[PDB]
Amino acid sequence: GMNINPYFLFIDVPIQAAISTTFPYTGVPPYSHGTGTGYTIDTVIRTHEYSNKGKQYISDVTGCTMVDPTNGPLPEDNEPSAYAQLDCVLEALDRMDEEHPGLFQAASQNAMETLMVTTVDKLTQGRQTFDWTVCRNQPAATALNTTITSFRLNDLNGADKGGLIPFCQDIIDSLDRPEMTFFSVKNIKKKLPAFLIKRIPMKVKDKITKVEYIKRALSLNTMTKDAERGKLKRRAIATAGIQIRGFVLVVENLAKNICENLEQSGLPVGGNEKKAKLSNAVAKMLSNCPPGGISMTVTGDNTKWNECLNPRIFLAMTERITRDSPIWFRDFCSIAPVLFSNKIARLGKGFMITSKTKRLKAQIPCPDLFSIPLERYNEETRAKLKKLKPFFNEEGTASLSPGMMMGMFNMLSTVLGVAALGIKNIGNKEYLWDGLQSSDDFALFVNAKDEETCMEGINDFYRTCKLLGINMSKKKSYCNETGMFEFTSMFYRDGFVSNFAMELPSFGVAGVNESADMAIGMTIIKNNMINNGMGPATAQTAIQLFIADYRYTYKCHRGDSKVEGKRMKIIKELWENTKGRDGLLVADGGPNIYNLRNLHIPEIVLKYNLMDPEYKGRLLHPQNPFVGHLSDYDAVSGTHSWRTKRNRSILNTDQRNMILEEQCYAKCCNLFEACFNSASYRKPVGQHSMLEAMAHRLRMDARLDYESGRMSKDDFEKAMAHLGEI
Amino acid sequence: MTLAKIELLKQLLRDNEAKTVLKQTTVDQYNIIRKFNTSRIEKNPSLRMKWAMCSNFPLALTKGDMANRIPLEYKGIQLKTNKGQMCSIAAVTWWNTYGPIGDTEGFERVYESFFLRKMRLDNATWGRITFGPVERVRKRVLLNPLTKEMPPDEASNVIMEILFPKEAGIPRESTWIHRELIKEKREKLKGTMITPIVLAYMLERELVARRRFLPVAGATSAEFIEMLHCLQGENWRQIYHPGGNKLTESRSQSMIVACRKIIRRSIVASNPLELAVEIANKTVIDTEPLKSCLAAIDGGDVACDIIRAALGLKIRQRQRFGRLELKRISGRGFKNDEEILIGNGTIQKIGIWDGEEEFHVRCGECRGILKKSKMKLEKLLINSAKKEDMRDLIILCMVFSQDTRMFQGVRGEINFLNRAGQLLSPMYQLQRYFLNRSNDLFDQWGYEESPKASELHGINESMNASDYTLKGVVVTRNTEKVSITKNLSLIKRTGEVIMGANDVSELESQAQLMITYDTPKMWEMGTTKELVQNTYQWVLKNLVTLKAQFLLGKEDMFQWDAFEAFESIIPQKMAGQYSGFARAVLKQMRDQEVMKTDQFIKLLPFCFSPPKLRSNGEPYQFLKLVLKGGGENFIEVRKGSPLFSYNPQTEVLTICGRMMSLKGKIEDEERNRSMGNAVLAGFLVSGKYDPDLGDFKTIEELEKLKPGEKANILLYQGKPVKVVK
Amino acid sequence: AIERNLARMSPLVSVTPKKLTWEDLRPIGPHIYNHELPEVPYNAFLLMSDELGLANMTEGKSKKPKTLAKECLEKYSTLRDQTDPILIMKSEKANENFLWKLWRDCVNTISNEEMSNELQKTNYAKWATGDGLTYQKIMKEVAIDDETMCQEEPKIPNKCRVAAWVQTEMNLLSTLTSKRALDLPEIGPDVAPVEHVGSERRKYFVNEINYCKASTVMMKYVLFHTSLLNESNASMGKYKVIPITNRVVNEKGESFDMLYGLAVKGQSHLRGDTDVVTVVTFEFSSTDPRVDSGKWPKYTVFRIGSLFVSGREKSVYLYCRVNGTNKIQMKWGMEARRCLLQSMQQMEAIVEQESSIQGYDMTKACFKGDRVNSPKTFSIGTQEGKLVKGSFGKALRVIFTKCLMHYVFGNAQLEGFSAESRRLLLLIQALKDRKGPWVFDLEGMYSGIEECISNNPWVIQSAYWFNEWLGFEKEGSKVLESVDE
RNA sequence: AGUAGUAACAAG
RNA sequence: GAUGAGGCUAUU
RNA sequence: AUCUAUAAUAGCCUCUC
Ligand SMILES: *O[C@H]1[C@@H](O)[C@H](n2cnc3c(N)ncnc32)O[C@@H]1COP(=O)(O)OP(=O)(O)OP(=O)(O)OC[C@H]1O[C@@H](n2c[n+](C)c3c(=O)[nH]c(N)nc32)[C@H](O)[C@@H]1O
Ligand SMILES: [Mg+2]
Ligand SMILES: [Mg+2]
Repeated sequence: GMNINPYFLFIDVPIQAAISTTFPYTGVPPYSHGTGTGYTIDTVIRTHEYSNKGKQYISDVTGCTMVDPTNGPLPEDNEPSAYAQLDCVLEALDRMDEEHPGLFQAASQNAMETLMVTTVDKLTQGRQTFDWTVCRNQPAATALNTTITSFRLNDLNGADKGGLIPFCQDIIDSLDRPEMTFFSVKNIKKKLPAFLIKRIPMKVKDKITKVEYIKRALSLNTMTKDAERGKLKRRAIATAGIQIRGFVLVVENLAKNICENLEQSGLPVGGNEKKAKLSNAVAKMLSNCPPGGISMTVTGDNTKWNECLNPRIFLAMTERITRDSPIWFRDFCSIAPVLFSNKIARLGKGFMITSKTKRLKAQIPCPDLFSIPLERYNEETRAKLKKLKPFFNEEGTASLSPGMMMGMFNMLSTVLGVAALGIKNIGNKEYLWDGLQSSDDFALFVNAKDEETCMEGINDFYRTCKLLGINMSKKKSYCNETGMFEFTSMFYRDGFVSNFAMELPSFGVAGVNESADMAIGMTIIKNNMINNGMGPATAQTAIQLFIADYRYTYKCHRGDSKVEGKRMKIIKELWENTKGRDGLLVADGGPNIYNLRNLHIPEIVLKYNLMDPEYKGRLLHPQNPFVGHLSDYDAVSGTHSWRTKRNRSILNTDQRNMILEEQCYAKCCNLFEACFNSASYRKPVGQHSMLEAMAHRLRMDARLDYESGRMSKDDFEKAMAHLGEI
Repeated sequence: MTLAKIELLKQLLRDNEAKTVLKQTTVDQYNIIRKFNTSRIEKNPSLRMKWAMCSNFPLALTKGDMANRIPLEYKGIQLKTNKGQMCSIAAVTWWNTYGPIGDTEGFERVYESFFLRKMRLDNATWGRITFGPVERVRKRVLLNPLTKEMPPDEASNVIMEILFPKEAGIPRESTWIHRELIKEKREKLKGTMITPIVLAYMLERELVARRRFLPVAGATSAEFIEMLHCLQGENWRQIYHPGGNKLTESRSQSMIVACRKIIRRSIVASNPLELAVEIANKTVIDTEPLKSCLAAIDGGDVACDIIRAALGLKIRQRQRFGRLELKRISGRGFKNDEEILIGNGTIQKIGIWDGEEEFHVRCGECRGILKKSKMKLEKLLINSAKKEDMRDLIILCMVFSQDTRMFQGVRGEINFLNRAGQLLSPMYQLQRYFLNRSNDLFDQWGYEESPKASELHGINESMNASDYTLKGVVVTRNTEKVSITKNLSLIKRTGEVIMGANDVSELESQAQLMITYDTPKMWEMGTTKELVQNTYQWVLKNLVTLKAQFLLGKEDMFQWDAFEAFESIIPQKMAGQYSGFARAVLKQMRDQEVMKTDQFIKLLPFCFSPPKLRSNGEPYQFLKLVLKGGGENFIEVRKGSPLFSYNPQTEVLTICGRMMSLKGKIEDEERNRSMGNAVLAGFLVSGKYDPDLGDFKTIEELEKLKPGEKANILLYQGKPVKVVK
Repeated sequence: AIERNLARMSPLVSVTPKKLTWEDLRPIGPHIYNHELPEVPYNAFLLMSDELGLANMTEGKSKKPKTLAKECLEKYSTLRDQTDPILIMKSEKANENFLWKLWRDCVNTISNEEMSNELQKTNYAKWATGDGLTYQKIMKEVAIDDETMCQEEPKIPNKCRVAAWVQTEMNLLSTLTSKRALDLPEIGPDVAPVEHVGSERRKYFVNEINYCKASTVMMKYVLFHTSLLNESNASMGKYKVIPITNRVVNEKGESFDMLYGLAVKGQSHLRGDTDVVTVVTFEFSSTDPRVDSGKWPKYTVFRIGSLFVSGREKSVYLYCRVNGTNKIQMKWGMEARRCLLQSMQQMEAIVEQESSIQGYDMTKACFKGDRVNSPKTFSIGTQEGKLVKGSFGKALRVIFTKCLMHYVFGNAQLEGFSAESRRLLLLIQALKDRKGPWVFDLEGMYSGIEECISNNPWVIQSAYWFNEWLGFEKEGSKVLESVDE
């Protein structure tokens, strides 16, 4: 019979025109299970393997094993190499400077000003951050507050000044304190029969030595990344502490300032702006091709990008860039690469050893990895531990002087890649190379007279990148005649083609609330129509599919439907009771009246006229209990803007003391906001205590109320007495 | 409730922990503890929502009288828990169906922007939908219309003044301009019981502007960006007429763009005046005829004046330079690109204007007469007016003149490109740069003795009249009739040409308002790629007839209206040489009986312009024919191109990314025909690539070859061949 | 400095450029052709082409899942009353007695007058749901001392060869049927002409997709995953019978409720997103498992009765299987309808292109043709080694089936294979366009491709299809090597 | 068992 | 147990 | 001529085997 071959579509359609069919994004993304210690150990082993020919020594500050591949022997083969040459990096930076006069100076000046006007609270904008006091992961704000309190314990009050510079000076000084006192979390275990173990955390003072604190401040907490497409094997990510994040900001700002003025940089531009810049660059390269010659595009990615880049090279880069800056700013910018040169990797949760016959399992933590004979580990884990032994610390961590653990200097790496792209020629050979860089991804455009000369130029670029510690991926890189290529997963074929598959995961219900999710879905459909080349029929089908998914997620099927459910009975009663049925929202069993032309109108506004007065009043009740109120202020949003009480109640854990601290902070902040109404809208400023500001504000309010007749004699006297007591 | 707050503060201070937090936490550090959270926020909220909606009571209730109104159960369904009260979505539905009826004034007030959006959509007209190529450019455009627009800092200051005047801080002078507005807002929100943050974000919606990089095609006004998803795609266009009112500036810009396009299309035609009139009479700016728009608006550019003369209107020799209104009096200028050294040391390509010009300059209330020469501001006579307006006009005049001092007066950072690499008008960038730092410009300009005449007095940099004044500026106490000729040149009664087609700028810009042409040949007003695709589609449609005429006829097939439109995107310098080359190639293909359909289709459009052969009588030889706009807009003679490519295996022609089939309109024997007979004029393939001749010859080497001599040619990589004249 | 360092750098450090030729492109994953390896077995969550749905005419009232199953079983009382099993096939580690007892318990619970779909935690139900199989967690010190506690050696997915059932599934799932399963809700009325064009195009597109078997399978998957997630959240510590149900509509407008089988949900205490709940599925089928036994190593099959569809009766078997799923899989199955979009947006785009070339909407011309344009056809497959053409709707159905299989058989192997084969596809496209592609390490790219081909049936079939299409492309290009030469 | 895949769940 | 950067989106 | 300016939270997409 006739057998269907989907690939035969490509016979009638070019691959780029049908690239969306090559992305299996309707399937479940891969997830990681159990421990990530194996991946972390693999990363450490590979990072040390790519630099094992460098200078090995013992750190005098922490006692760790340090490997320095910079200025090391040049590679003799095509394996990944971290032996970047300082002279070549400086030459590339000088070339970049002389192509762009004043770029380094302007970037340094801008970064200095931004740092000078930057506050400590900027460190609260991150995600899960390593907390050294508890040696765990906590929200960035929580970790920052804990660090500030611990510093206050150790006579370090720079954070009170408000600026980031005093706080970073405090971190530097804390690195020198012979002993560190802080608050940590200790668990009390109780036997609850079922027997189960109930954990009650509480705050207790704790003390560590200078060396332990230094190692903790340099530690990186490693975990496993989840929901990553296009990869067969899982990988490990890492997060740094407050000390490192305090200094990474300025280096990233400087690198961004540099990159934004480079025409070969794919960062920070993104989306439509990035597409426009890339198209302009490609057109310029096409027009610049010598007459009668050949232009070739190399689509390339860099292998072991993070493992091979060295923080010492980044320190040299920072020193070169901030040549004409004040000494203090140069030291500030140098701090972060110095910290990364002495980084320590935490190896994770450890491993699990099991008895199959006895049906038992146990988690060996990282400190106790070598407590059991290596024969009890499996083959790969045994080999990895054997190779890890030289770089292992008795406290369960590893020394990782070489490499960048995970994407902390994307902008600086992009600057280095663009500097590599800026050479454009070796030995006056008859070729010219340019291109585009975005972290480890690059597109190299080589113009020459024949294919052989273009290949020679590509080889020269490869060797030059090797000199800078950049290893082009010979397995995943390819080249062709200019006109077709791929960059950052964007496919150019005489123009950038639309990739609708990548947007599919965003077409579901967002998961905020009914009204917010409706708005988000409609706006997603609209933006995919605008940007990702989605047609009107596909857009209408997307509207229908979103409505179906929304009704099934929120159990708000049509009022006239016969679907069953607790909400559905009330939906049916509302449908029966309503005359202007078209004005009912989809969340209330009403019909969907969305089409292409009104994807940008909020649902309530769209149906406002059609609502019956009683239903409209009930839905848009100013005092409805489902939306949080201020305290009784009126809330204009409808009843469908509710919030789910996200109680992260970990099983067998009772936070009878940490929730107490959360509630104390919440009450203090709520009272402050009551005294200062603009605090939520605008960040309050002041180096004085909250108590003093609140007391002065209340005193002024009482005095002005008394003068205006708002407050009588007795109440004014009571207020004055209370304030004086405070 | 000050006393209640004091009592609450005292009760909180009773707690030791709260006391230490309040005493040790600074006002700056509040922003830290405001975010203090004990547990990481759950990830994957879509899965979390799908999971929680299957629970019993996933929603939190606000304790109060309203919450207690909700019954514990309703017809066998438990709406609320019997710590923190929680409810089910059934509770929300019950409230919506039987809950108390409240007032809806707050919602109507807060979301007035969305109601205006809905009204704009509703009071809108929809035109026809057309199917065809659409070239879209990614530009930074405003998303939603705003009656008043200010930068986020100014908007935040205004919002703080309106809603939180007490804790507003320094009265920044930048708020002065908006003071009146603030009062108005404080009038509307005097007795509003809505939470201040919601009102603040309403004000931000009404004031703060959201600008994003989006792909647009001929309509960039915020009223059109709202409907952008419906306006057009990559292969269709939808005519849309938004409701409400449109600004005069948008209409002026749109009519300038329309006139420029009309002139560009018309110049290449025979009798350009008649075609220009015909197109202008059928042009509509959004929903207004172009003629009415020209008559109403008092302004425009050279193209607008030319179109006015063609339509029988009166020319308005007016010009806008951002915040200047310049009316020509006498003199004619010519724009030439030149590399100018800026005071910062960076060289920039700028269009310098030569000649001597006299202008009536207006700015706000300040008026004056400007006498300008090439790269020098000769004189500027001004009358007493507001000081701020006077100095702003002075600096605008100085930057307009492109004087050497002004270029040398730059000391700082100036961005002539955006983050996307797109070019920004250097003149406007310099104007903006010098508007806010006029002190350096005045210092670099110089000073001289103030005039001592009866009515002439100078002004110093100190904002006041004084014995010292900057060079050129002197304070004082004190329509044309033309006929348009065939070539769209305006001449006075004396015959001197004041304007011409060559004076129209070549810049391609996106009209703020949608422009329509109520003619079947509207596609001839499109961009380069659209014109190329339409021309080649037309050639393919009539391919058999064109082939028949070519095989029988000689030159009549080279003249068509489609090729006339195609000629507008070929630069006039190379049009004749391209035509000669293409005609020679086609003639050699026909006469020698070695015909390739793909090359015939590729080269036929270029044979329209009158041929221009070399001084020796032979046509020019080319490797690629360049078209207007972008570096990717070219047609390769030998190999494929981004605009034109051919696949002989599948016999598929790719034009501007669109695939068409030549099956049937092709002879299989053409696959056995060589490409070398259809790439150079007067050259025919002689045999295999002979190494004795040596390396492949270039175009210049080919042109100097004598007749009858061979040469090695590389059609494309891996395919050499030898040709003879 | 750079020049000196490059001068003293060894020549062995090279990018080793190599011009790519058609001959250099060898078939990917040769091991899928050797017969030493077993053919990849069927491992999808539910039956797709072998599904048999018991149809009960409905009056448009969605009464209840348990009630729907009760009515369907009452209509087919002979199958419901079948108490003695006749074993046809048995899984290696399955207990056919326990599986049949669990099936009978499910039937009795569904057919009982009680309104609860709960099953008692009996010995056979406990075995089927894997009750009490988690290892006991002991302290670190005891485990360290205990020398018998060792790290478990990881289990790697095995290597399998091409199986014909994947091709059969692809052929069958892309065919048109007489039943419509999509329940797309309404939208607002059209006002703008673009909206009218979209509605007119949606007519054709949805008519084509809705009538294909893949649409019914997708709807069954979506509904079952929704019900399973709801039951898992609601009933964490209960065994629940979850009927596999769908709702179809005939061409005459009459609606039917289709019962494809019964599912037993084990204890659902899924704290993590990757926590596993066991589901025991008993699905009706007409396929005899003995026709090809290599497809059903994981299924215990009983012959439960017969049905009449024509003059000839067809046997009805019960495929029983122990399976598992997590919250992520359930959530992603609840939103499998997005497959539609991925198929539409592609084909839609093509139509739009034609419109731009013709100056008018070309949906009708592409699907069926008109006076000026003949119907658009795509290379759809092979018949005895010869390329075969098919209609626009056939290609749309094929792409929709491809997306549905991406969902059904999607895992890390498919992701890696898709990425690496996409790189190879770009190289092949460069070859087709005469852009003279060059490579540095082609064997490395091939090894990257083949590292992901272990046991995913879709990945193995994709490798086979890629090899066939690459051979066809080589044959086509052989004619392109003699142009102007 | 099964899911699944370099490590986990199959309740705590 | 779920990180860094960039872009876009919704809300306060 | 949008170059400037831009508080916080959350989501989606892109970027060691
Ligand atoms: O947005 C573009 C254009 O549409 C807009 N513009 C120009 N004129 C108007 C009016 N009248 N109303 C609304 N918008 C208007 O400004 C942008 C100009 O784009 P572009 O076409 O590139 O400008 P041009 O090529 O004309 O050169 P530019 O230096 O930008 O001048 C623009 C404007 O200023 C006049 N002008 C300046 N100078 C120094 C002039 C000069 O020395 N001699 C003459 N004859 N004109 C001078 C231009 O002529 C234009 O009027
Ligand atoms: Mg990469
Ligand atoms: Mg790449």
